[PDB]
Amino acid sequence: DFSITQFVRNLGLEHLMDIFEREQITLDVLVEMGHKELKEIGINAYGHRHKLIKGVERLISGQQGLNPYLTGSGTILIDLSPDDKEFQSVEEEMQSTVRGGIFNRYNILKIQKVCNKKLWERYTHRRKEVSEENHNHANERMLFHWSPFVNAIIHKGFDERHAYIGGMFGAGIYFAENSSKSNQYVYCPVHKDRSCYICHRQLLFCRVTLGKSFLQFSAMKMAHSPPGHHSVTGRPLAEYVIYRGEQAYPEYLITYQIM
Amino acid sequence: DFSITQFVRNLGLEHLMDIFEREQITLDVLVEMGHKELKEIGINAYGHRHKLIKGVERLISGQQGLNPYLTGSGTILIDLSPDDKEFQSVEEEMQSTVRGGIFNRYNILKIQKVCNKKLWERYTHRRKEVSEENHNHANERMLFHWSPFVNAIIHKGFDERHAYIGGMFGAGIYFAENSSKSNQYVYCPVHKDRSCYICHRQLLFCRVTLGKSFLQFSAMKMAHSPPGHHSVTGRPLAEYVIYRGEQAYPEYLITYQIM
Amino acid sequence: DFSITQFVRNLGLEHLMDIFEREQITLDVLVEMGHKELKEIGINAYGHRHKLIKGVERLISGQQGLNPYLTGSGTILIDLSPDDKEFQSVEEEMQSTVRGGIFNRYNILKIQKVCNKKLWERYTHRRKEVSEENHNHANERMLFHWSPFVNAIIHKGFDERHAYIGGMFGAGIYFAENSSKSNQYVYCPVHKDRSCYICHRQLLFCRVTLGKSFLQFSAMKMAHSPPGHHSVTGRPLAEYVIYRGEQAYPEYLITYQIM
Amino acid sequence: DFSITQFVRNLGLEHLMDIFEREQITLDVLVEMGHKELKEIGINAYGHRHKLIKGVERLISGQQGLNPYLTGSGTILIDLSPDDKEFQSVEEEMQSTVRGGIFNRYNILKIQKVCNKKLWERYTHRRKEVSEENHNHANERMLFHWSPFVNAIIHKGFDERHAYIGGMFGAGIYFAENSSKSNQYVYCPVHKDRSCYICHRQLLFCRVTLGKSFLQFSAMKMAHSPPGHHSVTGRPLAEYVIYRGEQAYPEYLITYQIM
Amino acid sequence: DFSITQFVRNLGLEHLMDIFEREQITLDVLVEMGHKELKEIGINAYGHRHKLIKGVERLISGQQGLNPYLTGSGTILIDLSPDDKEFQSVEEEMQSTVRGGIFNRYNILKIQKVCNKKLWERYTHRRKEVSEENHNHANERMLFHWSPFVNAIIHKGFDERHAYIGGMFGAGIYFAENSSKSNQYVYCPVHKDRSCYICHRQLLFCRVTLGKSFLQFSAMKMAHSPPGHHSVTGRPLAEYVIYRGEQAYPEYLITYQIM
Amino acid sequence: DFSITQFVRNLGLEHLMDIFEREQITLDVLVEMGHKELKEIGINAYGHRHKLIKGVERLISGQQGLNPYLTGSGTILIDLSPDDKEFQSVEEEMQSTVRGGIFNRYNILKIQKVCNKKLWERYTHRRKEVSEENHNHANERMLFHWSPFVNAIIHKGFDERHAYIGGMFGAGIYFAENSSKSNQYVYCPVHKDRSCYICHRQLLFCRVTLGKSFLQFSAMKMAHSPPGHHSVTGRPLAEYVIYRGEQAYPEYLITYQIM
Amino acid sequence: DFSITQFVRNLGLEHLMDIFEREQITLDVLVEMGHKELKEIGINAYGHRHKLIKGVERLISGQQGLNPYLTGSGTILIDLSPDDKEFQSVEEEMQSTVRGGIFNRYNILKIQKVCNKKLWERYTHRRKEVSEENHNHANERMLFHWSPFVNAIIHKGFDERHAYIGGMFGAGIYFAENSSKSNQYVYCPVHKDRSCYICHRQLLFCRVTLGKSFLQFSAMKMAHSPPGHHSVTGRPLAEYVIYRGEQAYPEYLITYQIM
Ligand SMILES: [Zn+2]
Ligand SMILES: [Zn+2]
Ligand SMILES: [Zn+2]
Ligand SMILES: [Zn+2]
Ligand SMILES: [Zn+2]
Ligand SMILES: [Zn+2]
Ligand SMILES: [Zn+2]
Repeated sequence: DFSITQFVRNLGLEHLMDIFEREQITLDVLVEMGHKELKEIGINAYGHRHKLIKGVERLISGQQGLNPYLTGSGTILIDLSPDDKEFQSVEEEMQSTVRGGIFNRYNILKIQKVCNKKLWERYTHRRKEVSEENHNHANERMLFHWSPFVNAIIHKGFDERHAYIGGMFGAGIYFAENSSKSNQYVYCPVHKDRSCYICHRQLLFCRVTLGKSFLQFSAMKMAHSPPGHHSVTGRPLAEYVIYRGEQAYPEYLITYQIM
Repeated sequence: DFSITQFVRNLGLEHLMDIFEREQITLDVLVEMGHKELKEIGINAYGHRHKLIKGVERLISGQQGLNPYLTGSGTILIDLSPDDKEFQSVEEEMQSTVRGGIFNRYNILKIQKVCNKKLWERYTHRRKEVSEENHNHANERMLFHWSPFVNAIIHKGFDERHAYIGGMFGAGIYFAENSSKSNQYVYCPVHKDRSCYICHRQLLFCRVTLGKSFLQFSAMKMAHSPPGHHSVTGRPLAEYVIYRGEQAYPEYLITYQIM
Repeated sequence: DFSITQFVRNLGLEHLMDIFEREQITLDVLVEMGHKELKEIGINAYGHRHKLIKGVERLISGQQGLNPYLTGSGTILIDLSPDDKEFQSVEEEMQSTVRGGIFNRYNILKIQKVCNKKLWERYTHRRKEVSEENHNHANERMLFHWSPFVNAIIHKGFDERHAYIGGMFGAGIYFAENSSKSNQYVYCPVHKDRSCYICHRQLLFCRVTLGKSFLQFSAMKMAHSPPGHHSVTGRPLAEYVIYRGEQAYPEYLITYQIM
Repeated sequence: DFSITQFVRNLGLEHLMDIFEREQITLDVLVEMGHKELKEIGINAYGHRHKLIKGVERLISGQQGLNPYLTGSGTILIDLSPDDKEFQSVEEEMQSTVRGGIFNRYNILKIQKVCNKKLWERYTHRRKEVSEENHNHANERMLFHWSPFVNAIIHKGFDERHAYIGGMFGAGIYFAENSSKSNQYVYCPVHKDRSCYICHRQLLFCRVTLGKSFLQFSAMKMAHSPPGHHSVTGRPLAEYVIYRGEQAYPEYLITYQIM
Repeated sequence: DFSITQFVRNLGLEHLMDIFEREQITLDVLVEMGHKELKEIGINAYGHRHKLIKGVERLISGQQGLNPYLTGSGTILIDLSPDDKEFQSVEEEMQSTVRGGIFNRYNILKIQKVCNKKLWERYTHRRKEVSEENHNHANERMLFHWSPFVNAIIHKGFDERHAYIGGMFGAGIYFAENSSKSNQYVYCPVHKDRSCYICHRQLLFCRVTLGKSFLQFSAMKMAHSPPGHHSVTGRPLAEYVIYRGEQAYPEYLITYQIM
Repeated sequence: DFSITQFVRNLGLEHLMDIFEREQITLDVLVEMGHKELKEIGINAYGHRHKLIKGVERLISGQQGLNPYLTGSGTILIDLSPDDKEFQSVEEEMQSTVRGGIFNRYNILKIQKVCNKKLWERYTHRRKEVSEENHNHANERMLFHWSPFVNAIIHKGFDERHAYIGGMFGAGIYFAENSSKSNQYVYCPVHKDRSCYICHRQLLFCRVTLGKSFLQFSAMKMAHSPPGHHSVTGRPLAEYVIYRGEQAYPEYLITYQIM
Repeated sequence: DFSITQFVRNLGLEHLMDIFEREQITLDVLVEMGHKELKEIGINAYGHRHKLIKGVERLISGQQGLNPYLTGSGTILIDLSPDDKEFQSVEEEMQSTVRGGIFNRYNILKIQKVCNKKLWERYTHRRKEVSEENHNHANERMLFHWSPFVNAIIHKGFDERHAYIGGMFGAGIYFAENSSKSNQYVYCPVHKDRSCYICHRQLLFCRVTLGKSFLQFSAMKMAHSPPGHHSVTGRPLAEYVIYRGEQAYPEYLITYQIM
């Protein structure tokens, strides 16, 4: 990194750059190193470590409005083995909750676990808000979901700006307690069959914060939630609608086939 | 205490007993003091602090099977002001969820928040177990409850040994989503009137972990949950049954009158 | 309070209750007192202060999921004197920005400054999110606003669930750069005159975070912001629309008359 | 004040309002009172003082971006007696520096000392900047000045936006070392006599930071100071020009007549 | 350093010079070292640490007019990865704002982030001034900028002394909302072609405080801002002019080619 | 020290001398230690600390006429780096202000900053006197100076007893606005050439308080300043004369060669 | 102490003896402690502190004729470093004032400063008396002195009962303006040589109050000072005589050798 070269040159310690080069220390690494970490890599003199730590302070906290802290954020898909207890529980939900296609079961090919730090922080913050409003009860449920935007949810999170405008209950994000109600939404690319039996179809088994849900029995077209409520529970097979993207987390990614 | 007198006498430091007497240091206090806390109260010599700390170690860790660490645990009822948002949320649930007596609403007198450390630890541990079993979803809901043992639940927690043996779905602990379904269970002490409009009734608004619930539509006399399931959801107004005492937490205590 | 009585009784220190009574120490106060504050009120024994602090820890942190910390949050309206520089600046904006009624100026009666803590925290958190998305630029402006919910905005903040459904650019919150464009939205209660010259009108001069705005030149019915954008800028006098309530803060409350 | 009424009502201490009313405590006064100041006015319970201090903190520091701290800023003109040493020194400068009218001396009526906190802070900050640039030397001199904006300078300070556009050395602020060079700029209101011997003329004896001055000998039209320099020194009787308003302070206000 | 040798010799502690030599303690380091920092490097005797701390006090605070505290001030250019969200946002602005050359897009080679402590401090101080004047509104926008003095801005900040005297709205610093409006100002060094497709052009994406802007529609030649205003917004593609260098901060440095 | 042994022996606390020996506490150190500083070094008993503090009081204040407080006074020369802004400013003055030898520029070897506490106190006290006399204007300027006594000014300050008795304007201390006028006064030690191009000639860049200066155009032989005036400004290249040593401070020490 | 045990036992507060024992509080310490000091050491009850303070009052003030207040009085010799300014001044006097042995200079070994409180109080009281007599002029000088009683003067002050009865001007105390006249009075112990060049001779450089001195030119045998005069000045090298011991103070103690 050339950032650390300029930093060290500005401090006047450009004779430490051989050490910083051989230890592959970058600025984003040097920010989080104290006296112990700096002495481990061979900065023995106290004066040099004092200078480096003060210079890091007068960059991180001295330019807070600049936010110079530009520090590996991404999604990690942790595949589950078919003999794992979590795999069996998710499969049990996926199958037993069946109630489109002419199927009676599914062929679970793989189940993966979505792990994103930033989306988890967003979800937990909104969960805390909803909890504080709803007498310390988030009313959290695990529901299925399909939308054309699946490869993008597991990377950028749910987005209400990509809403399902043409829906029964308005421009929200639609979750189904039954896996059938969610794979009815799918679509076929290659084989023109609607009920294709060789289709590699993907489903999300998300983690939804409902809070105070508005029990609705007819159809409406809400753009946002009704006042005082955080979600919509519509029975025209119940289906749940949220209007804030940060209020659901993509928990699992299920790949399966009609069978 | 006379315990600290024996302890200090055994260590041979019986000249520190004026310090320990004026600072009201007891054994259950001395156990949790290090070098810093012991120097704050005026044990300046390093040898004395070393002796005290070693003697505490050779009592807490040296007799781990004795469990000599006998250290105040109790319920603290925190009254919620009627202008607080949590009070209004619980009241909204209490009222709007109605669907015995010839009433249409309630006269909420006071809502208190139950705070017990030990019961919370039990509940959270069982919640972790149920979560691990149920693919990391506790399936936690807030449901009402009435029982003859109300002043005992808020002090010792729910007990399945005090089960509703003569119940529709067996010997469990019965929770209702509707407040009316729960105050139908009450009983009048002073008046003979069943619908006493001046009765001080108490209701629990608990926090119940259901896990994988068994959807049951008829009556049965289960002693424990059906295999593979953590609770029973019976719709003969839905009513929920748990067969483990540690799987619910008494959250709020509502005192009210029929109105 | 009776909560502190139970707490102190559980610790076994019920002889400190005269101190806690004459100094009007409650639980919400006792939570934030350390050794120093506890000795200031006359708890001289180290054992007693240790016991109180440990008992507070084993209630605040030991039951963190309970959130037992129930601690005066509300709106404080700070009247600005007409000789103040801020009053003159807001008045200059209000007047010079005019471009309904047959008026040319206003009769500014009073300008107040809305001061809420919780709403400010919400606004600043959303500002941080929008800034991180928009290359560290919130794109913040103050714009005028009128809505039937004015005495409710200054107390509970902007709410998109109270959206202007029948608006030009959809169900958002409409802000106008011109004071006239916003006082055209008003409505007379007592007089039948639309242009009542003796009407006490209220106008909000709010602080709005636009982020990356969508320049739209026609009318559409956005339920939420267009993908990738945080607001809508409409020029059918430009008018700005946000679709998230936490993305504006009610800054000033202006009371005026047509003149 | 009503702001303090709302504040105290929010804290729940509205029974202290009689104390706050008889002692005329406002919010801008309550902000700067600690435990001892609050006990001096009769708030004896520690809990109440703790509540007030925490509430003030959660308003001053908890809304720092709001800047709710709206706290007697103005100019105080302190008249100097003619027998004072400072009056004599300023008079000696005024007279001896003569070198329009056909006069030889002045009739000094009164000399006043301008005292403003805000303008002094501005001037000292710019002085620090100029000193740091110019090897810790501000190069500060006391020079005379006349402008149509004299009753405005002593209240709002010097302003380069009110520049002398039609000047010899550009759009700056022109100061002269000789008093005659500065009273040549005056204008006659009542009498038509340009050399009116009964005119109540006002002159400023300011305090100017010249920094690194650009020695010029011909006329030019600098919009701003030349690069690397903080002022212009022109000798076409030398006259000094500054292009920053915050780089001079109105020190004395001299009223006199031609004589 | 030889300064610390004289300092320690004057205090009479010249036997500590081997410690100060092996730890590379210089005066600028010793100034910021207290009791714990001085005991870390092995100054165990209390008398010596007392002497050193007192001598540093009687040098830093005892000669405040000298400002002897001469203490890594410089610019650090932090290169952004093309896959970072901030890079994509700045590139989106750069491209989408196009409306010289015969181009339709740009070829962004690299984007760097300018980080200077002193320039940030200046910018934030002037931002606070402008905010206090303009009813707590800096009116901050990010605009593009090209000037012959680009390699000097990122190191010394904007300077109105290097103004654009030959400009349409006077001698100010010209910023453009559109990137094309700002690269129309460029100039070709090596090729005679003005529209060279192989030229490395640098553009600044600055952070400009506008405050209260004077909407002007014709041309004029202000040297400084119109009275009561902090900037000029001139629409003859709108262009913005500031007359104070401290009122914009170079946020990004964009290197690109025409494509 | 042996003074502290006598002091502690007189107090009767000679059992604390091992502590005072290991911590190298001397009398000049013990004078400045209170209760907390005495407890930090292990004087735990209140009686002993009380005795020590009272004995120190009855030694410093009880013998004020003796002035027994004999406490690191000396000059600290702080070298300036050639890339520093202050170095460049002093160099710019030194070069640009030239107008003996046949040279045109100087070769600046090194610039040092003179830091003496006592001389600064003397200079600032006389500055305050001169300011009070001259209507709160010290009329401070930085001018060059050469004298045979250069290594003595930086250590003992300017002295009018070492006056230039054979001067044009009398027995004063002659400062020059131009560096050439000041280096004409030098003298050659090694080489016989008076214009030796390899001589390390030293110069002072002082900080003089001129106050109210007497403009003289001819020669005179003043022993002291003319009545009512604090200095003499002579133009027979203007040269400034002060007749009081404490009215200038040696700010920098410039070492250079003719080039 | 045992006095404090009796005192506290008489007050009836013998349960405070552990505090008074661990804090090493003695009677001479307890006399000077008020409410603040008594609370700092852990006497929290107001009754106990009131009793202690009243008992101390009824012992110090209630028995004033007893003078029970028997409270570190002694001489503290402070050695001066040979590089100190005061050392150099005293040495300059010591050497330059020469005008027995055949020497020309001295070899100053060490100079010490005598610091006694009681002797200083005596000397200053007599100085004030003599000042009041002699129109507010003590006529104080610093003169040399040798007497067989030097180690006794520095501890008990000058004494006219040890008068030089065999003197030229009577039974007074003889001081000399020249060090030579004072070291002619010496005597050799180890070597038989009166002019022993390796003899450690001690001389006093006192601080004598002469008041109104009687100029004498012949010898006489005054037992006391002549009427109306406070001292005798004799020029038979002038020598000064005082007849009251409290009218001089032994300031420095000079140890030297003939050289
Ligand atoms: Zn297919
Ligand atoms: Zn009843
Ligand atoms: Zn009306
Ligand atoms: Zn007139
Ligand atoms: Zn090219
Ligand atoms: Zn030479
Ligand atoms: Zn001998």
